[PDB]
Amino acid sequence: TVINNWLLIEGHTIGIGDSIADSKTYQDIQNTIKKAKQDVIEVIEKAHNNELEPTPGNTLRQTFENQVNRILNDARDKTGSSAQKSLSEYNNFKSMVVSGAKGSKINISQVIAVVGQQNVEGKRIPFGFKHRTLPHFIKDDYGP
Amino acid sequence: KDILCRLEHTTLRKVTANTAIYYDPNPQSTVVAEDQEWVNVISPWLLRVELDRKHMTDRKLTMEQIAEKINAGFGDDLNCIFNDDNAEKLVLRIRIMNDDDVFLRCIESNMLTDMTL
Amino acid sequence: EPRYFQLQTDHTPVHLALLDEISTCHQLLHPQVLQLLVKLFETEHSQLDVMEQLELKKTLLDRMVHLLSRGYVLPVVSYIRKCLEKLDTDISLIRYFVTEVLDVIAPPYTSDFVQLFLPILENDSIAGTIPVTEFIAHCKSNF
Amino acid sequence: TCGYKEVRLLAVQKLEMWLQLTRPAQDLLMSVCMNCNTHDMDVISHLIKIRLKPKVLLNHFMLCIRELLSAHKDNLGTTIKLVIFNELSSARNPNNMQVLYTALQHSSELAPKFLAMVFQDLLTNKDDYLRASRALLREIIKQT
Amino acid sequence: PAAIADATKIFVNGCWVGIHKDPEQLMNTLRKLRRQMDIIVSEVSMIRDIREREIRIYTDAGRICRPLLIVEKQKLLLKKRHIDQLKEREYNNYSWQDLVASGVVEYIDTLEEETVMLAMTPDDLQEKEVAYCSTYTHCEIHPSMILGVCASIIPFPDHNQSPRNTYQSAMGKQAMGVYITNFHV
Amino acid sequence: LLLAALGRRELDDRDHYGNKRLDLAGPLLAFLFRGMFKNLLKEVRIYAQKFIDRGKDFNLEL
Amino acid sequence: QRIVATLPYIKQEVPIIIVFRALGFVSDRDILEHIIYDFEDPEMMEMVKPSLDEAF
Amino acid sequence: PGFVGIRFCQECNNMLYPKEDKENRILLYACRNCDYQQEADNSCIYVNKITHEVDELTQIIADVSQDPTLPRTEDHPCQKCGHKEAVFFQSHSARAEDAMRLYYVCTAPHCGHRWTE
Ligand SMILES: [Zn+2]
Ligand SMILES: [Zn+2]
Repeated sequence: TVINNWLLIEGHTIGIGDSIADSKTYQDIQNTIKKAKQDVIEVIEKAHNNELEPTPGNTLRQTFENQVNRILNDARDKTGSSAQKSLSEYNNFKSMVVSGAKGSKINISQVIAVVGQQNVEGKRIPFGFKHRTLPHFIKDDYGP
Repeated sequence: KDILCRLEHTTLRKVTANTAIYYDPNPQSTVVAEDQEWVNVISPWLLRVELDRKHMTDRKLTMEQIAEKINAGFGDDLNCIFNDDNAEKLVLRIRIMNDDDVFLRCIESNMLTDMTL
Repeated sequence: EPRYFQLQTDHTPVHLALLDEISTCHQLLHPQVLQLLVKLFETEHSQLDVMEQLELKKTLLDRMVHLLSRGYVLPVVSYIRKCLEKLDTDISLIRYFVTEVLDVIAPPYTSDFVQLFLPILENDSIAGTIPVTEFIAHCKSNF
Repeated sequence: TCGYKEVRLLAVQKLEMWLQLTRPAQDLLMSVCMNCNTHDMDVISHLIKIRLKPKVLLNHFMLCIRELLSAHKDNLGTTIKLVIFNELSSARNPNNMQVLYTALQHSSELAPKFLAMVFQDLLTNKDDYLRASRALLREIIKQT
Repeated sequence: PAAIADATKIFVNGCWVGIHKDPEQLMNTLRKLRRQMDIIVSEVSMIRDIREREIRIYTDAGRICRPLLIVEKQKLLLKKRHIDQLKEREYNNYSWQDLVASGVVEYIDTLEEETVMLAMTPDDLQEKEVAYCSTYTHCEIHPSMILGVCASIIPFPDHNQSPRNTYQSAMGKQAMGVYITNFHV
Repeated sequence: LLLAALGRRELDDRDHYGNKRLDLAGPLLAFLFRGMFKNLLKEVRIYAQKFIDRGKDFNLEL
Repeated sequence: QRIVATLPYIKQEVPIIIVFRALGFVSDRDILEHIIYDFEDPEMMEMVKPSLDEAF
Repeated sequence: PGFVGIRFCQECNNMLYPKEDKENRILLYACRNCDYQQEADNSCIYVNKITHEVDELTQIIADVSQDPTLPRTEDHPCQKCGHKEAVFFQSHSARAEDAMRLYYVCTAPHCGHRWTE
């Protein structure tokens, strides 16, 4: 009762302005995503030129998938941290997260920085077509 | 890793590179032309298996253990010989000590599937 | 910086080769090289596979072997002695260090190097598994 | 390798399908135009309207079609009548506006009178054809 | 049977009807016949498996297909004249069927979509960049066409989490409005 | 089957919509019409067999 | 690794070479020419060894 | 060694089965439904490539150069004919979802040369 009737004075909202970041944070997110895509391209090139030595305990496919997932997870974590550092005290996503009432830091990172990797049964999106995820890609495309 | 190899199940399915049956009625002149004086040291049919270095050295196995396991599992009916540890060609030859072709096929299936090194 | 070796695909990182060239060109930077190498060797990388951690330790130990071959001998063997008994490092790493050292060194040897390298080769967890016979024969006949 | 001397045609469809053999197609079309210039409009007027497909590749053939339409008299009158009657049979090709443009480009009191006669014949036919004639006139005006 | 190995098997509605020794020009001819509304109707699926030599032609019912623009030499076959004719759709009686009969759009089903190199937008058809591909065969008419009736009501559905789009597709069937104009009778 | 065992051909996907057909109103009503026309013919046999044992002609409307 | 055929309105599984000989091809060149189109591939010949052996 | 195929009878044209005779010490290929026998040109009665490192370049046909869904490179010219454009792809065999080795096919229709970088 006391907290609701004080909230009548203080108020609590959420809107578009809580979902945006400044231009510097957007440049950091885009730089991290570009760096990650370049790293995945380099790992693809290394596996394609047979310069990728497999890790012990798994074949070339599993070590390539592990390297790609490591790069994409590192990108997701870095972009999430960069989005979290841009939040002000007045941010309402942060207000609901750090009160524990609703949401998480992952939700803020997905709204602001990057949604991330979509998974089906613990792996990336499978080649439902003939060596393609969709007909808009080339065959044997293992990129992000 | 030594205990891991002592625990993990290993047959010839996971250690040989390719197996082949030939016809060698005269062991003094073998059809593969690979050290017939070693072949000097009874059925005309032989079972010739070939191993690979990587799977042999992963389990740290040697041909003496495999040959003794073959002899223990099959009695005196099978004669196994082995050489070329330093010649980069991992070969064991198995003959029959006294229609035989189906028997070699059956014992080859048994060696590759149903006996444990 | 954490999550660096996790993002390295090659067997040996290029910066470790930069350390190798630093040790090759100059000898005054050898304590700094060894300090960085023991900092990385003592670091636990929980984000890597256990075999990936083991081969990373082997790579750092290869850099240590190069540092030993470039004249900075006694502190490296002292660190391996420290790692053997009063530290819980992998005995396979110590055996790999002994194998790498004994494949590049030839007689004669000094008294200090023999006195510092003999106890790690007679620790009952190294000598039995692990040429080394020529080295122990030379150490027995000379020292 | 001959012109006319038959009732139906077989090399017209072969040269049309083989066109993308493009050099002999022009020679075959020129031979057919020279044979039909003397005119024999009972079957050589509807079968002469071969289905085209290339515009940029067959711009030279479209230009030579203007010389093929210069035979005049019956060879132009029956061709214009067939081109007018082709609109009632769902002429879904480039021969409904570009082929009629060659007659329109050579409208030296020939295409106008023939078009007026075709409009009078269409009006004298069954009803619900004034909209088709108006659409054809609008398309001829906008295309030319 | 010695000629089977080099030639391409041809299946019509799953029935092996023979072999062809020149499958590329045969598939070009079959495509040219289908684009021109010839004896091959527009809903006939013609799939050429290239890695293993087969050509499958499907004619039966039940095949789910969608229209796609046709891309040749990194250029749309759809030109400004088709759009200009479609603008006065009720005037010159130019329709969707005339757009199909012009060889501009064609219906690609799922099996034929395996063999289709497809552009999402005509902005993918630019040779100035590396362009990621230069052998595009088809283009999307619009990428939003993948949604159904209920999902097309969602404004900005690409800015929502996907289960919320699913929930809205469920609850748009429960909304109140005027369900039909003749509800009085 | 051999190419699948050799591995030269990938195994077929059951959920691939190229391997699936949609039975619309037409095919479903055609299946029903096949069953019911077979039934209608069957009682035409029944009626004609009942009326042919007496040697009398039978009306098709009946 | 024998190849078998499950037939409609037959309860028990039927070897494929028996079906091929039942179609009117009493040979092995005919059946294997219908099955294997390339004689320079001996691996398919190895995998059709046991069906012919069981259909002896 | 190498894989052994089917060799066929001459009269009934069935497959020739291997048979052993006790007089000549040579392998015989006897068809056992019309007793036709044949001399054995090879002693390899049966081989089994169990590692089956198959040559994927043999399994690739040159027709895939005109697949529109395959990517292209101008950076790997054809060794046989010098054409710069070539398609590339990975192997699709069941034994090859453990490597990402590229296989190239020349785009030029005359040669269709396939290789591996
Ligand atoms: Zn025979
Ligand atoms: Zn070439």
